Amino acid sequence: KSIVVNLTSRLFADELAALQSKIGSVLPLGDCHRLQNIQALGLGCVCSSPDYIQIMQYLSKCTLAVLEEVRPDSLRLTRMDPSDNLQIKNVYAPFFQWDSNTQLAVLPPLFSRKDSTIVLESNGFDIVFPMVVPQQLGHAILQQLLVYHIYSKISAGAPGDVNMAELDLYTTNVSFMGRTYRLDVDLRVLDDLSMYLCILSALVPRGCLRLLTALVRHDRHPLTEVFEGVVPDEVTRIDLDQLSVPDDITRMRVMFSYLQSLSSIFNLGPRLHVYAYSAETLAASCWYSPR
Amino acid sequence: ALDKSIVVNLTSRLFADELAALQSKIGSVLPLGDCHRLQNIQALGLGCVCSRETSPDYIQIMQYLSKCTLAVLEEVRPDSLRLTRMDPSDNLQIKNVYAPFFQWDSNTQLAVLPPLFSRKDSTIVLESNGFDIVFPMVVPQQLGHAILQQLLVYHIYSKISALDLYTTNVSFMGRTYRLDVDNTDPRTALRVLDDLSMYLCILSALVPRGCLRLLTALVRHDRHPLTEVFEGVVPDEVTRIDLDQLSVPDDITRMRVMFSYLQSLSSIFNLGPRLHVYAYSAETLAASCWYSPR
Amino acid sequence: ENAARLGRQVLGLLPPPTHRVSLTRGPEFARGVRDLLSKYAASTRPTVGSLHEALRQAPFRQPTYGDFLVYSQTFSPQEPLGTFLFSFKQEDNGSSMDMLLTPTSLFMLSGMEAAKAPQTHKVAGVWYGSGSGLADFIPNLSELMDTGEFHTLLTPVGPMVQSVHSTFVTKVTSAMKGVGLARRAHVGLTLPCDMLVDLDESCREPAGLNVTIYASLVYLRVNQRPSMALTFFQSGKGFAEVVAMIKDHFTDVIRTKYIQLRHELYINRLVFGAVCTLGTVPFDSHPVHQSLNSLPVLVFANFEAACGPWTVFL
Amino acid sequence: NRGLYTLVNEYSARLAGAPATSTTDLQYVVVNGTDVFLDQPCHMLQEAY
Amino acid sequence: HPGFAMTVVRTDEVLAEHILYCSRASTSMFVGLPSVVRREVRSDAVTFEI
Repeated sequence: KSIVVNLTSRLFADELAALQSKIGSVLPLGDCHRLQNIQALGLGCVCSSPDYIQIMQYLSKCTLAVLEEVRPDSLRLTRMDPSDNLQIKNVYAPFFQWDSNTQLAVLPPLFSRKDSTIVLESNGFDIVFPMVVPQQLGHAILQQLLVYHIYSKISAGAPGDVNMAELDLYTTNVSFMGRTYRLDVDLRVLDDLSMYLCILSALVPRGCLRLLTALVRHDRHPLTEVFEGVVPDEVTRIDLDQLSVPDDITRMRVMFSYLQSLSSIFNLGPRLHVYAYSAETLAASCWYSPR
Repeated sequence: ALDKSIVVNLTSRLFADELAALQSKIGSVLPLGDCHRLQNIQALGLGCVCSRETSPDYIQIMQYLSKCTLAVLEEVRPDSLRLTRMDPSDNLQIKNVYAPFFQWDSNTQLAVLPPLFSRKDSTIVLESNGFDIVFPMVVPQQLGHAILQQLLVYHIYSKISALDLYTTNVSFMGRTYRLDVDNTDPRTALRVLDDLSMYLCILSALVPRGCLRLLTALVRHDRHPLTEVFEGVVPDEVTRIDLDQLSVPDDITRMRVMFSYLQSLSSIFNLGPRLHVYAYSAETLAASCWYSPR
Repeated sequence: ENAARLGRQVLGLLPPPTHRVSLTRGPEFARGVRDLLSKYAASTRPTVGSLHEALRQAPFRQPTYGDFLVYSQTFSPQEPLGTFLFSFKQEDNGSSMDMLLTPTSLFMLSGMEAAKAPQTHKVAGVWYGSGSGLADFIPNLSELMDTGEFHTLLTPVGPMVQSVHSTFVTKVTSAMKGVGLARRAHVGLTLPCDMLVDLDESCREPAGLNVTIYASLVYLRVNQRPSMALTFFQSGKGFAEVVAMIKDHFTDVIRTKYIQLRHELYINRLVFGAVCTLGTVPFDSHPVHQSLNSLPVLVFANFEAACGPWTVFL
Repeated sequence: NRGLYTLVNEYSARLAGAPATSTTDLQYVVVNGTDVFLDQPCHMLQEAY
Repeated sequence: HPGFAMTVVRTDEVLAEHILYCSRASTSMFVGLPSVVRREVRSDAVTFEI
């Protein structure tokens, strides 16, 4: 399991020690054979105006690999098999202090570039590293930066609605494993989930009264009698008569499509299970299970 | 290496007409019953759950299909059917055969579906044996979810009414296709819809107030390419929740709890198993996928 | 002499060499292909020596053991070998310790009722004299059950392989993948009959290759206090059915839960349960009933372990 | 409806259209014919006694 | 008595013991040779099939 990345021009002395640090790291790779160029590794086809879902869906359709050795004339990889024992070093920027016996995930990069990418000028192609965070932190790091991306669009048009003293108190401070992390924010990555979670935000109250009043019969499931008394009072006053029936179909053929493509991007599985970790050597043995 | 082969003994020599219909279906995935070598024909196809005398239930057929073991047909003799089977992680060759044609490429997903567009096209009969082999269809996931989208629309509105351009037709890119939902049992297709009604009046109970306001600053002010379903008329219920102020420590919980009920909707929008394609040859229509159940 | 005995043991467990047929010379191609076909024909006949040669091809993947280190009062010396193990990792301790919760030790943290569990309530009290030594090490046994965050802290690990118990520190070895080899027998996962609820029982579904074991952790109230209840399931019906079958099992709990939530609504109160995927038992390997001291315990065989993330259901 | 030398050849081979089960409580319809040893002559003669 | 009769149809089984006669040299039998190919490998067992 070895992949050689040839370099037709030799490396600089500044670009060498930048990769001597990141000697163990998970990198996406557009095909799984070995004779590939510098333009193949990393997210450079999609990150170098980046969009979120195009990168998140790319990682599940990809073959990740692990650096092992950084030599001057070339680079050397290691293809990471399904359910394969390895040894991965924590080198990722910014630092998150992994714990042993966790479930690491692989996310697209969404912070600043000097932590994400390494700028190469020996060949003119900047390689892009992904975001390797524990699973419970990587989903709490994004259910706030998607909240922060909403209020930075409300206060851009209506600036009297959002208090900046309370917006940068909760959204940029994440506490996990008893440790508070302050995250760096100047977001053009999450400008599609904000336009999918909001284009789905209005159709759900219209959709549940349309679908509770359709499923009324003698053979009703008994639990839906109880789950009726949770929806608020204003949702139970929606006039469905202000729309036509051929317009009401397209508020389901579009409505459910933002309940599948928005759901099947968070249940994506390029994850790996660390089973041994040391906090000062930063080394971690694991196994990688796709999906 | 390990053995994987399923020979199916024909108890009567099948005809020359229906031998050409099977040999046209070579390299086609079909789900069988048990994981052992000699197999009966009545446990070969999908015809145990998709009958002729009874109404086929397309959820229940598809629900049955993620239980089974799946096999790939390799040789059709007049006395036997030899089938290789599909280990849960093994590089295996597959062929694009199916009659509503859709182009595949490398790094695509596939999904095995019941014969939704045409039941009669998939079912070929063996009147020399008394059984009908019902092939499934393998379809990429952007279309494979899209039929389960349109089929769950149909069982809502046809129960409201009891019209054939919106509730039945599946819009692929540049094409529309008619579904075969004329004589169906809906008794499990309403069970999925009775499970949507629990999640959908939970997702409506914790809508974040900031995302409601980002619509009202965009449905009438600017142009976004996919907001054009909403016209300049805002819904009447969005403004009747807008009336209270914004608050960040009461919307972090309304995003975290909304985050967990979107993970739960992958139990209600499931396809079958998946076929991770890593190579494809359009001169032969012969891909080579990588199997993974669940 | 004794060093030559080991030379015969290492050279009898080596893998078979790959056939090197030279495709460049004339007669060397003819004598190399002939030894492929004088050797497949002697691996097909039903004689004993042909079956003697057939098992050296060993494509075996291996179990990956995890070495834990638990306090001896949160983990009994009387634990059956094959008990499932969880990991509770709420915070960072000052020392390198870990909290491993067996399903009879997580019965004392939960406080679920003995009408549900008649036999594992007598067992969980006779091993744990007060139940305080567990509950003193979790300061949030009410705030992690109210908000619904206890299942986010557990990571499933696997069955138990070795337990070196001492006075203050107990060494516990698990098997996180594959079939765990004892430390030599194969340790199968042991569940009580009190917790395991089958789904394959009925009054002809396909005999698939594989059957899976799930773990449900369900939030509920008893004595008007937050509690929970952990049950185990076993079926091979695919993921869409079982989540719809677990909701049928907990019909009587949800209807008695939202009598109180119809009064008042907090958004911390809506999340209900979480389904994990523990591992895969092979098909029709029936579990063998055993008793401890009288505790009905189903021990499986060839249980290889997996690890699924906790997916919510409601 | 076919000739009676192609009905004698098909008689003992094919298990006919939906016979009953063996050793049950309520006489269900048979499926998959595993070890089903049935001989029904009233299905060919079309008579009842 | 409502104004209509009815005919009632049953089915009944019989465990019968049978006699099979079959004449001399009615079938020619061809018998091959056995062969062993394994097809399930686990941690406990390696199953074969002849």
